[PDB]
Amino acid sequence: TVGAVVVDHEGNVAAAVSSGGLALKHPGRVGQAALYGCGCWAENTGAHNPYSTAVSTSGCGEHLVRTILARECSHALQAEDAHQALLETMQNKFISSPFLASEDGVLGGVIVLRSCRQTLLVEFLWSHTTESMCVGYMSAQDGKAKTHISRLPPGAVAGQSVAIEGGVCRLGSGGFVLVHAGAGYHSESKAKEYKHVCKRACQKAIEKLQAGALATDAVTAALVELEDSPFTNAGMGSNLNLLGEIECDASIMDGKSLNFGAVGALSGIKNPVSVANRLLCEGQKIPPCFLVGEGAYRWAVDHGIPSCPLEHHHHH
Amino acid sequence: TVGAVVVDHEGNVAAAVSSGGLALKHPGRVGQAALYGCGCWAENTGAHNPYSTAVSTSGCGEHLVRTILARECSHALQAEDAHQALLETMQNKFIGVLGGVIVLRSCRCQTLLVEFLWSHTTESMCVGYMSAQDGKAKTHISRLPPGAVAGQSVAIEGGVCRLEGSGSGGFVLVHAGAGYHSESKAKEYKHVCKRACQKAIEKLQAGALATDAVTAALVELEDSPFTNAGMGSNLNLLGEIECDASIMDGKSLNFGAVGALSGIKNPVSVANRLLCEGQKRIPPCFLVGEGAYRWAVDHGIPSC
Ligand SMILES: [Cl-]
Ligand SMILES: [Cl-]
Ligand SMILES: [Cl-]
Ligand SMILES: [Cl-]
Ligand code: NA
Ligand code: NA
Repeated sequence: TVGAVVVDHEGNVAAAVSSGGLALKHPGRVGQAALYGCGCWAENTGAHNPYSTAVSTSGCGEHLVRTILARECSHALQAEDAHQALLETMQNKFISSPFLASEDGVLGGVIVLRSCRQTLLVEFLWSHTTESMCVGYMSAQDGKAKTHISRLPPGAVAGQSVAIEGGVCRLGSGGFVLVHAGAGYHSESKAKEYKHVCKRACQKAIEKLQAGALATDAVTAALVELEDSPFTNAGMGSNLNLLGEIECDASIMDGKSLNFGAVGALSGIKNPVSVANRLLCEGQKIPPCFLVGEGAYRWAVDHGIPSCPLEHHHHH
Repeated sequence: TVGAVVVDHEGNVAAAVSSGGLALKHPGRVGQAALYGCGCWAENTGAHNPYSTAVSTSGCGEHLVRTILARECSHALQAEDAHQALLETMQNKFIGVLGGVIVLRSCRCQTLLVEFLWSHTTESMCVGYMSAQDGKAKTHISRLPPGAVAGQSVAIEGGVCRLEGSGSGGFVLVHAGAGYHSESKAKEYKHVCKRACQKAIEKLQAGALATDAVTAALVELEDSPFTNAGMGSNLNLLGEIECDASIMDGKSLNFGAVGALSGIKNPVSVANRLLCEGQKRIPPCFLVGEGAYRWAVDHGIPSC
């Protein structure tokens, strides 16, 4: 699973998530990366909301769904202390959720940012209960993406302990991006590989922002790079399902409009996040926000999103 | 859309929802009746939840901004005044957007105090309800007041039911749709709600789980050609039926759901079967499309 969160120079936030789901899953199984409130969340400051907040999740899909973690994190981040709010959410609303009390271990990760105001104060954090999680972050002013394999400390137990880190950033046409390329066990073997795709994904988002793009288009450009890595379980290289076929989940949310787009069980499209973003975009102009399976493919093709008919399945 | 909520004689709750979705929708469009937290919710009392609560919602395709409706109603119903809490929630969310909800919350006092409500901003909503003690299902057509504008006002009514003895009883509240008022189809909506409640109670009285009872209710509601669910669902853009359904169990908190399901007579039966198998890698809780069809047939669920 891959994800990204973006804030532009005005405090407009966006979030997206893309995944290939569980290996050998039954055909048509849709997971967290497609589900409203679960895979990602983005919400600009407003009446109640003193902060703009963006969240993207990773790890065990079912664990993330049952606790609606992305939205839960965004609501907790309206509290004054962001570090403490996220840590308590991960401990109490995730690991200790009654919705997961049957589970022997709760496995998940999250990336967040929140901003508030002509200076923009961005706080960004990542937290995970998996052994590790690869992140990358970049601001348009620092102009050099930083990547980091966050690991659980010695003595921690994967699925029972929480790791959490983060930082702060004061920001024209700039902005800030944080991405992740998977939360689970890691191998030092392809650790530089995850770090490299995270760096490139940050650079693409930053370049989009520096060209005047909307937050949603910049977060989508980040996820396109993350998907395209043959090493990530999203887009190309997604785990194969029980029938040895590709079925992708992806979604995106805009903090300003609160509009949402999502695809589930999608095969034959190179970049699932692009269909999610096109659904969100076309929906701003009763438009659909969530398409699955055969109809999602046909809708993507009809809108000129690059396809792979040889990778598309349509069983009877 | 059709939905039902149930509480068994022990205070266990369940909820389910089933819909054909939006007429002429693009193929593969999945709506709220399939989405966790959105179409239905069921949660027994717990360390923060003083009431066992169950919620089923009905929408007219216009899904709401920053809204996970069934779960949000369940959380709001932890306040002391349930009527005010549902009213505030409907107002702060819908008021315009068209939709409706049925809810119940129970608590142990051994006796069970069950409060049940329905609320809509559509012109009308048909509901039915029944306790195992009384033995006669009651059906009713809820209307906006004279002079109200759909999407600019909220109707809300409900009742209170006391169950006791802890035999094999319970309570069920169903709805057959929130939408435009049809004087002509009113009798048919009331009759299917009647049959749905009776099936739900028959299950409870046989000792069944609350999820089996709420499934039996929705099977009846689905089968009516008048409901936009199962048989008679709105046809999509290509002239085909694609169904969404889900179900939640308040005791285990488990969940099952299908979206864009074609070719299966009773979608809620697949959602319930996904939940039941989950009770035993975590099994899938949400299947869509052809994979959902194949899974249903592979599990002996009748196709049409
Ligand atoms: Cl599976
Ligand atoms: Cl990955
Ligand atoms: Cl549509
Ligand atoms: Cl209906
Ligand atoms: Na990939
Ligand atoms: Na029907």
